[PDB]
Amino acid sequence: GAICHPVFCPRRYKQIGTCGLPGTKCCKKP
Repeated sequence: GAICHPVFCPRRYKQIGTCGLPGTKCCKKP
């Protein structure tokens, strides 16, 4: 697993447990 609970393409990482929508407009490096 690369993110907590992704639904699109969040740039954030599992190592901090983002568990949300940190930047739907970004989509850069999921």
